[PDB]
Amino acid sequence: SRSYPCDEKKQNDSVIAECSNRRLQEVPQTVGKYVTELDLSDNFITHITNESFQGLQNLTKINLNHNPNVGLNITDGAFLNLKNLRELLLEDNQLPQIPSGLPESLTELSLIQNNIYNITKEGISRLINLKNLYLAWNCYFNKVCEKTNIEDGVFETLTNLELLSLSFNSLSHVPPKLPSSLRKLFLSNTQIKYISEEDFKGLINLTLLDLSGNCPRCFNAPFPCVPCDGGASINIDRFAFQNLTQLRYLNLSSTSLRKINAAWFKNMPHLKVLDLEFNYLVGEIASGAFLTMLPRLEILDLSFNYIKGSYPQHINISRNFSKLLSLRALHLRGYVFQELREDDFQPLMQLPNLSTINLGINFIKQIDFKLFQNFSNLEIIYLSENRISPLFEFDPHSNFYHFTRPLIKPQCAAYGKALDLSLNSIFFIGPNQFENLPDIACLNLSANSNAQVLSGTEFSAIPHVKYLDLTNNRLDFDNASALTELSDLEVLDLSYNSHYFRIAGVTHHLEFIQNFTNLKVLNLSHNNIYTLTDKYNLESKSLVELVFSGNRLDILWNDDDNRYISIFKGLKNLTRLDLSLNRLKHIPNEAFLNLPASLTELHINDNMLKFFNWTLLQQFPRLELLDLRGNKLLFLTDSLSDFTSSLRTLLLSHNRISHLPSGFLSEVSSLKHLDLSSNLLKTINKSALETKTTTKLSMLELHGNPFECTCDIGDFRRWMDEHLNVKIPRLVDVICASPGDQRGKSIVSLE
Amino acid sequence: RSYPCDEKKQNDSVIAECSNRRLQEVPQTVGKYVTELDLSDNFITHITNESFQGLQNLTKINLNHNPNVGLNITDGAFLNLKNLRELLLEDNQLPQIPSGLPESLTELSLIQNNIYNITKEGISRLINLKNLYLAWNCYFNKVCEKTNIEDGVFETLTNLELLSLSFNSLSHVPPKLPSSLRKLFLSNTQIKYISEEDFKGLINLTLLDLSGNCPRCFNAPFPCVPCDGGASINIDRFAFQNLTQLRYLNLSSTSLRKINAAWFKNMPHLKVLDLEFNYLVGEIASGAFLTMLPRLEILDLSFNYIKGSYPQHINISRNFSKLLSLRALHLRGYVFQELREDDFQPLMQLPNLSTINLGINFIKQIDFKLFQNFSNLEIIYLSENRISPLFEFDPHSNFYHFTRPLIKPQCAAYGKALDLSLNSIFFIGPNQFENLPDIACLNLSANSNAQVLSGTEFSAIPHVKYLDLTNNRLDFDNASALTELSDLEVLDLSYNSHYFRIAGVTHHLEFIQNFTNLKVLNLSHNNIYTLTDKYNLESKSLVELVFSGNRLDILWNDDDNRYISIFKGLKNLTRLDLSLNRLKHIPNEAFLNLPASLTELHINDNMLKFFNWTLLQQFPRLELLDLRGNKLLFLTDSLSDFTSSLRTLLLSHNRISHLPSGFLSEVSSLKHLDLSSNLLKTINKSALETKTTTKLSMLELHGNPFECTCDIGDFRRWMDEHLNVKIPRLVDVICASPGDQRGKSIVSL
Ligand SMILES: *[C@@H]1O[C@H](CO)[C@@H](O[C@@H]2O[C@H](CO)[C@@H](O[C@@H]3O[C@H](CO[C@H]4O[C@H](CO)[C@@H](O)[C@H](O)[C@@H]4O)[C@@H](O)[C@H](O[C@H]4O[C@H](CO)[C@@H](O)[C@H](O)[C@@H]4O)[C@@H]3O)[C@H](O)[C@H]2NC(C)=O)[C@H](O)[C@H]1NC(C)=O
Ligand SMILES: *[C@@H]1O[C@H](CO)[C@@H](O[C@@H]2O[C@H](CO)[C@@H](O[C@@H]3O[C@H](CO[C@H]4O[C@H](CO)[C@@H](O)[C@H](O)[C@@H]4O)[C@@H](O)[C@H](O[C@H]4O[C@H](CO)[C@@H](O)[C@H](O)[C@@H]4O)[C@@H]3O)[C@H](O)[C@H]2NC(C)=O)[C@H](O)[C@H]1NC(C)=O
Ligand SMILES: *[C@@H]1O[C@H](CO)[C@@H](O[C@@H]2O[C@H](CO)[C@@H](O[C@@H]3O[C@H](CO[C@H]4O[C@H](CO)[C@@H](O)[C@H](O)[C@@H]4O)[C@@H](O)[C@H](O[C@H]4O[C@H](CO)[C@@H](O)[C@H](O)[C@@H]4O)[C@@H]3O)[C@H](O)[C@H]2NC(C)=O)[C@H](O)[C@H]1NC(C)=O
Ligand SMILES: *[C@@H]1O[C@H](CO)[C@@H](O[C@@H]2O[C@H](CO)[C@@H](O[C@@H]3O[C@H](CO[C@H]4O[C@H](CO)[C@@H](O)[C@H](O)[C@@H]4O)[C@@H](O)[C@H](O[C@H]4O[C@H](CO)[C@@H](O)[C@H](O)[C@@H]4O)[C@@H]3O)[C@H](O)[C@H]2NC(C)=O)[C@H](O)[C@H]1NC(C)=O
Ligand SMILES: *[C@@H]1O[C@H](CO)[C@@H](O[C@@H]2O[C@H](CO)[C@@H](O[C@@H]3O[C@H](CO)[C@@H](O)[C@H](O)[C@@H]3O)[C@H](O)[C@H]2NC(C)=O)[C@H](O)[C@H]1NC(C)=O
Ligand SMILES: *[C@@H]1O[C@H](CO)[C@@H](O[C@@H]2O[C@H](CO)[C@@H](O[C@@H]3O[C@H](CO)[C@@H](O)[C@H](O)[C@@H]3O)[C@H](O)[C@H]2NC(C)=O)[C@H](O)[C@H]1NC(C)=O
Ligand SMILES: CCOCc1nc2c(N)nc3ccccc3c2n1CC(C)(C)O
Ligand SMILES: CCOCc1nc2c(N)nc3ccccc3c2n1CC(C)(C)O
Ligand SMILES: *[C@@H]1O[C@H](CO)[C@@H](O)[C@H](O)[C@H]1NC(C)=O
Ligand SMILES: *[C@@H]1O[C@H](CO)[C@@H](O)[C@H](O)[C@H]1NC(C)=O
Ligand SMILES: *[C@@H]1O[C@H](CO)[C@@H](O)[C@H](O)[C@H]1NC(C)=O
Ligand SMILES: *[C@@H]1O[C@H](CO)[C@@H](O)[C@H](O)[C@H]1NC(C)=O
Ligand SMILES: *[C@@H]1O[C@H](CO)[C@@H](O)[C@H](O)[C@H]1NC(C)=O
Ligand SMILES: *[C@@H]1O[C@H](CO)[C@@H](O)[C@H](O)[C@H]1NC(C)=O
Ligand SMILES: *[C@@H]1O[C@H](CO)[C@@H](O)[C@H](O)[C@H]1NC(C)=O
Ligand SMILES: *[C@@H]1O[C@H](CO)[C@@H](O)[C@H](O)[C@H]1NC(C)=O
Ligand SMILES: *[C@@H]1O[C@H](CO)[C@@H](O)[C@H](O)[C@H]1NC(C)=O
Ligand SMILES: *[C@@H]1O[C@H](CO)[C@@H](O)[C@H](O)[C@H]1NC(C)=O
Ligand SMILES: *[C@@H]1O[C@H](CO)[C@@H](O)[C@H](O)[C@H]1NC(C)=O
Ligand SMILES: *[C@@H]1O[C@H](CO)[C@@H](O)[C@H](O)[C@H]1NC(C)=O
Repeated sequence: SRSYPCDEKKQNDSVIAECSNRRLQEVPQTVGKYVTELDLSDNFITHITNESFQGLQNLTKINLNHNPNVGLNITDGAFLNLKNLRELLLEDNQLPQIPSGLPESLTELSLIQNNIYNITKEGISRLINLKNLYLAWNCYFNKVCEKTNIEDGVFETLTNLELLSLSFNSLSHVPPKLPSSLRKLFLSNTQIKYISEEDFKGLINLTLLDLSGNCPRCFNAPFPCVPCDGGASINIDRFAFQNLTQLRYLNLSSTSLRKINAAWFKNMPHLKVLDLEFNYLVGEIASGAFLTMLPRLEILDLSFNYIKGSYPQHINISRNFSKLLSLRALHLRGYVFQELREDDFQPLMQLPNLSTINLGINFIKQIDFKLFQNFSNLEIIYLSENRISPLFEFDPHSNFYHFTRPLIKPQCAAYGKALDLSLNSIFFIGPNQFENLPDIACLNLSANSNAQVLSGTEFSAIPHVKYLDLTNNRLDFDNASALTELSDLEVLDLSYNSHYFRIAGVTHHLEFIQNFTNLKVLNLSHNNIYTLTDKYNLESKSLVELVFSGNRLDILWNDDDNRYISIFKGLKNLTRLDLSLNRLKHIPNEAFLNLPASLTELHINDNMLKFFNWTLLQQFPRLELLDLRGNKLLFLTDSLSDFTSSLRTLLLSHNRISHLPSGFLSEVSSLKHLDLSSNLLKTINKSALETKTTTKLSMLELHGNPFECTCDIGDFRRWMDEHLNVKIPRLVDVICASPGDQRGKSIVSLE
Repeated sequence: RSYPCDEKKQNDSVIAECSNRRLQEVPQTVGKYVTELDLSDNFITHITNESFQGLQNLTKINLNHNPNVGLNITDGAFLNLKNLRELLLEDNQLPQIPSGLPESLTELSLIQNNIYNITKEGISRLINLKNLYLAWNCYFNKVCEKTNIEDGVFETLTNLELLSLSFNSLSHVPPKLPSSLRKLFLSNTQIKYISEEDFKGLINLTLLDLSGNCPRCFNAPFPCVPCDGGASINIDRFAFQNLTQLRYLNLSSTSLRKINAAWFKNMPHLKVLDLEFNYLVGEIASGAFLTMLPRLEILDLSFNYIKGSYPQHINISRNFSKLLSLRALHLRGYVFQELREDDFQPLMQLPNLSTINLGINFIKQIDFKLFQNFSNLEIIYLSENRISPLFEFDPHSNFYHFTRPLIKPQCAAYGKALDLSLNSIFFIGPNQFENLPDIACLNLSANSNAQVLSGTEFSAIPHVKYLDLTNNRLDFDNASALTELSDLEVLDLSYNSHYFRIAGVTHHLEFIQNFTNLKVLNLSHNNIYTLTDKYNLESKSLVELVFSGNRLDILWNDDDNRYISIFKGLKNLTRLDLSLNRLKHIPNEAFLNLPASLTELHINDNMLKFFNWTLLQQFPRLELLDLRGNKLLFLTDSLSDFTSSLRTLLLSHNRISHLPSGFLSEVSSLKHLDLSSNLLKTINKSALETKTTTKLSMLELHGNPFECTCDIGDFRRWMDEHLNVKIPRLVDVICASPGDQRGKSIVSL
């Protein structure tokens, strides 16, 4: 009664089947009859018939995206027997037509990324319960494809349709006879040059309209882009939006706009998000009558409207920006200007809820920082990727014109006001650099090629920084007072500052670490640390997590050198230590015993350990997680229970373990998760996993072992049957390497 | 075929390379004709009379690093070897010098062991010794004993030329050294004092190494023990008075604060003087000793900085003008802020001075015009400063500095070289390079340069032929970039991915077409995936393009036609590196647009599941094709249909499962075929069918999971019948199955 090939998972009172990416040649007939959702994506399935899903009474969702994985044949009426089927994902299946006889019960159908150039009544009109219909990306770029034929009135019978996406197809015109139930209409990149008055006239419920990419701005496009003749603007009739009273979202990115008709927004009192990226609106940004029409606008994106070849001294912001009373975020990337002056952002300064200013990628050379102070509620000052100095490749489910990840890492932003100056050229922080700023909590100085010696005075003007990112610089740690002016500092990321650390002959000082009363997380990764000056030990009463990966503990803990034997011992509060990627072949016993007894989580993965002393776990009574993945370990103790009472997770994947000793699991009651995958186990003896006492083992990973599928595997097979509480994932990847004829088969399948 | 060793005859020598082979004992299958034998890095734990008992022809044995994961040698184990000359026993954890070693020995190496007693019984009867290495037996924080040197132990060694006792605790120079000595290494031996009598007899001495005695310990990257109070080594006035032939003196890290000029009174041929890691800032300023060295060619004064001191200027004595033969001056780690023209006046008088090394000095500013006032200056090494817009240790290498060239020989070969790497010249202004000499070789690597090169930046040094701009942030937004360098031949733009990764900014590589002499171009690791307006790279001159570590997977995406001819315009190209481009497949049209001139094509380390072999028809000059590290499972039936120029095919680290009939005899042009690390059970006779004999030379097959049954017999016969065909490391060509033959070489059955 152990499910195969799928993995069943409890989700919200129901069981779903995860069966994706398992090299399945066809729909498995062993799917649990009670499953409500079935993910069969990324397999090699080529055929779907009315026999594929028999008996699955309560199946509401099927994902068949990407079959076969590098044409899916679906018979007429194949899904008709599934009475509860609501959502059917058929993306990236090379479909030539919409499948015939789709179930009337469908509320969601996705046919994205196929070869469908004809939307017919035979295919669609009978699907009267459809709410969401995705037909995007069937004909686009330089793909060899036909222009899309939309049968007249095909969508007319879809009276519950709320979302229609037709983006990235050749449409030429907005389809007539759209149902008035529509809430979201996606028509991006459809080669529509003209929007008439009758196009959207009857869509009184529309909350989103996407017309982006029609008459695109094609200069420097990272895709094959074809402009309207002459690079003309999209042509939107004066009355084209007169009846869209409920509109909240309007995307007009890359429509080659030079002029925004203010009348378009006359009847849109709820417009909340306006996307105007990749146009030619520098003029409109400066004057902009339309800006007076949007008192409820929360997000305005005007990025990449730069004038080709133009590098003006200043940005020109209309006084009418002051009329955007509800504005929360303003995105002004790729405007391109040399200098940000205080008077230039005047109109923005009285906006009550404006919390985000995004000025990335403007080649700004200099800024008058005191201006941000004159704002009302600024939480995020994003100035990444400028020139500031001292003193299919496109995801069809993502935004096409910008990334959607947060501007600031949420862990950093959570502390408070953020200033992102990453990817600039602040190579030196002088006495006055950070004066007249707001109370910054989150400061990003990553990749500024800063080579200075932090001395303890640089951040004095912003003394309440909690999270400081100084990664990817070339910092010279030659002063024990470095960063000490930041008394409340909790997170310090110093990753990738290896420049000076790798030079044996210069001085290196890390003693400043001990000064902080509140420092919790310190990342020293990829710094090539192998030698320190005078003080060889890291010390801190507060530090909870140290990432020391990508350094040279192999040199630090070299047998002929005693000096670094206690390097981490003074981190009394430490619970997480990452020692991965340190080229470790062995850890001296005395060095290992000098690791903080307070550790709950220890990572030594991706080294070259040929040796591990399991006995030393006796000195780590709080240790819960031990990660030894990706080493060269051959040996497993048979006495683990004598060495730990606390270990919950033991990760041993990608090692050279070929034998599981008798009584390995005996009396280790704490162990919940054992990962032995990608090792050299040929079998598992009865006595290996046997126990008399209580065991809370709930996960055992074994995939990627060269199992011997003779009768010697019978005992473990029996053990699997008697322990269904113990999940073994990727059973299709738990594979017989022998005998010659049983090769490639799952061990779960054997007479 | 030799097993397990790889035996090769080289100019009146026969060498068996048997190293790193997991050997558990000395093989009895060594060829009798073998002279030099390398058994290093195996698991041999025992050496006896029986071990080499069959081999009387051995002149050289290397047993270093055995066993890799202590080596036991019986008394007289090597004694029956009459021709044994060189014996290498390094890193074997030997507790003593092996007893009964053969008197025929001329070189013996006991480096990196546990030997703490140097005795007559072990050494004194080895009369023919020239080179004796005993270094690194007791050092740093190793648990070990003081070295005992039995009185007169070296006295019978009257042919001894080289003696190395470095990194052992000696405390004194051993007495009664043979006068035949040419080189004496005594580094890091805790010798505080040098008397007049210590080197008295050594009339033939050309090298003396006394480094690391009374060391300078501040910031040492090793366990370092200073003399009491950090005092200097104590060298008597007359200590060197008889060292007439000396060419090399190493006094690095001996805590010298003073050099006695009289040390060099009788030393007229001294050539290399090493004074690193001392406290010689004062002597560098005065330096009476500088008058005593007319034939000195190399002088290393690196890392003599005063602790905590950061002076404005370097103080060079006028006496430096007396070093008329000086060729290289090394002044790293002196530490000063500014170099003025007047500070180097004494050096400008030196007729042959060709290298100045000022690395790691934290220099802020340089008056570059000073470099014009040198006649023979060929290397100006200013790497790793602060210039801005205007066991852990190899016992066989130098301990105090790296020995590699300061500047790549390929760069320096063009002429006067200037290395400004690892500085802060983040943009080049109009006057940055004025008053420089005529530079042929320029390194600007790692300067955080983010500027848009515009065609004027290098006008003052227009004859640069090799330009290294790696590891910067260059913004290629101008089509005239670098065009002022008419004679440019090698251009390295590796690791400037900063702006290439941003889609929204413009990217311009059109400048490549403007050079008439550009031969080699390195565009590696730039993450290039989009270009502005011009999608093609063009050059009539370019011979080599390195495009590794970019995004050809995106450039050659199925839905995009724009980059289909990206390399077509490189008409002279013979070598193209497309490695690390995340390629799952290459569009047929894209591959056909690769330059027909190609002789060498690397597509290694991608993710290719497919390769159209027929497309090789359009490459008549193709000789090397590198397809290593992909996912390929399919070879073409008939390869000679598609190529006749192919000399080398590298298919290792793929998923190849069967070899089509006729493959191994198919291509008359093929010499080297690499099938190592694939998925092979056998090579069938079908594949070995021969109308005509193969020109094959090398065939790599190691790492394949061969099944070992009577069906390989047909391949074994082919192995025996073709010996012109070299198949390397047969001990790693190994049966995977069945269990009894598992782990064994296919030649064993
Ligand atoms: C023009 O501008 C308009 C308005 O901004 C853009 O419209 C957005 O389009 C994007 C991309 O299609 C939409 O983002 C996607 O939304 C899907 C629906 O999410 C809804 O429901 C889920 C849960 O049911 C909620 O969590 C969510 O808040 C919504 O209520 C998501 O399923 C998508 O996420 C999935 O895919 C992404 C990308 O692979 C993964 O990262 C996720 O993990 C997940 O698997 C995705 O978030 C967005 O909803 C649209 N906005 C609105 C308001 O509808 C246009 O994209 C833009 N035009 C172009 C061409 O750029
Ligand atoms: C220098 O080193 C530091 C310290 O390690 C790194 O910063 C940490 O980065 C890790 C990721 O590697 C962060 O851990 C992840 O954080 C996410 C936090 O999500 C928050 O909100 C969610 C709900 O949305 C909550 O569940 C959660 O409590 C948080 O409040 C999690 O989503 C992640 O969990 C997922 O992945 C991990 C494996 O990576 C699994 O363990 C989880 O089960 C789950 O699958 C994860 O926890 C961590 O928060 C960062 N710490 C800080 C202080 O920022 C730096 O990235 C590193 N610098 C460099 C350059 O590498
Ligand atoms: C104090 O200063 C003195 C004077 O400079 C230093 O003396 C040098 O010491 C180094 C390091 O031991 C010597 O370098 C080694 O020389 C060996 C001898 O090679 C000679 O003969 C070979 C032919 O076999 C010639 O090719 C060569 O030109 C020489 O004539 C080499 O065999 C060594 O190379 C081997 O090991 C290295 C490193 O692993 C590899 O790179 C090579 O591939 C090779 O396998 C090595 O180069 C040097 O000879 C000494 N100088 C002189 C003139 O004798 C002291 O080292 C220094 N003290 C300290 C402690 O630094
Ligand atoms: C950007 O890309 C460029 C161009 O590829 C790189 O520059 C080249 O780097 C390679 C090293 O990978 C250099 O090739 C090497 O040259 C050495 C010097 O050759 C001299 O001596 C040989 C024989 O004595 C002569 O044939 C030659 O004329 C020279 O006089 C060789 O010793 C090396 O040989 C090694 O490889 C070959 C097989 O390829 C073997 O036969 C050898 O046994 C040995 O293993 C090698 O050929 C090359 O010289 C460089 N070219 C230039 C113009 O500098 C840059 O490194 C790269 N930049 C970055 C950052 O990666
Ligand atoms: C400080 O600024 C730097 C530079 O902008 C920020 O680095 C960027 O961080 C983001 C978020 O982690 C990275 O994007 C992510 O990459 C991962 C792995 O590729 C991907 O899985 C995510 O979906 C996301 O795309 C981005 O690569 C990185 N940029 C660079 C050049 O390093 C950093 O986050 C900032 N730090 C703080 C505290 O905000
Ligand atoms: C310009 O300056 C840069 C920075 O100094 C030079 O880079 C350095 O190049 C040397 C020579 O290749 C590297 O040393 C070598 O490394 C290889 C690979 O690890 C090793 O096999 C060799 O034995 C040798 O140690 C060195 O790592 C590298 N330094 C850095 C920081 O990249 C560059 O060579 C200079 N260019 C020219 C043309 O002189
Ligand atoms: C050859 C270097 O010896 C030690 C050293 N390390 C550093 C360092 N990490 N940074 C420095 C920054 C400015 C000036 C001097 C130094 C410096 N220095 C020089 C000095 C100030 C004399 O210690
Ligand atoms: C969002 C930018 O779009 C195009 C662009 N690319 C670059 C570039 N690679 N570098 C620049 C350097 C200085 C000033 C402007 C630019 C620039 N610019 C701006 C402009 C001068 C208008 O082309
Ligand atoms: C479908 O769901 C019902 C509960 O609504 C459940 O009783 C029934 O067993 C399920 N059918 C199958 C075949 O599992
Ligand atoms: C500002 O935001 C708050 C909620 O965060 C909202 O209640 C208020 O109406 C907003 N003010 C304006 C001017 O829209
Ligand atoms: C660190 O730098 C400050 C400011 O330059 C200086 O006052 C202090 O002496 C330095 N601390 C040291 C040398 O450890
Ligand atoms: C140790 O870490 C815990 C959890 O982060 C924290 O509450 C405590 O303040 C730390 N101890 C000290 C002494 O800072
Ligand atoms: C493991 O550690 C213990 C010290 O607790 C030591 O006695 C034992 O020798 C170690 N095992 C090995 C083989 O290093
Ligand atoms: C060395 O090898 C001999 C066998 O020739 C053995 O008898 C002796 O015990 C070994 N000595 C040591 C200490 O290993
Ligand atoms: C040593 O040198 C002096 C000359 O400086 C000479 O008188 C004496 O004979 C020499 N001794 C030897 C051993 O040659
Ligand atoms: C300088 O080197 C040249 C060889 O190019 C040589 O003729 C001359 O003797 C050298 N001069 C001195 C003073 O060593
Ligand atoms: C140039 O070098 C000569 C020695 O050849 C020296 O006498 C003179 O002072 C130098 N001139 C300058 C301007 O440094
Ligand atoms: C490149 O830069 C130079 C100097 O600014 C300028 O004159 C020229 O117009 C530029 N070339 C272009 C934009 O192609
Ligand atoms: C082709 O390359 C070689 C250099 O390897 C050169 O001799 C020849 O001039 C090049 N062809 C042209 C047109 O530059
Ligand atoms: C290989 O390329 C040739 C074009 O010359 C084409 O005819 C053939 O179909 C291609 N083979 C494959 C499998 O793509």
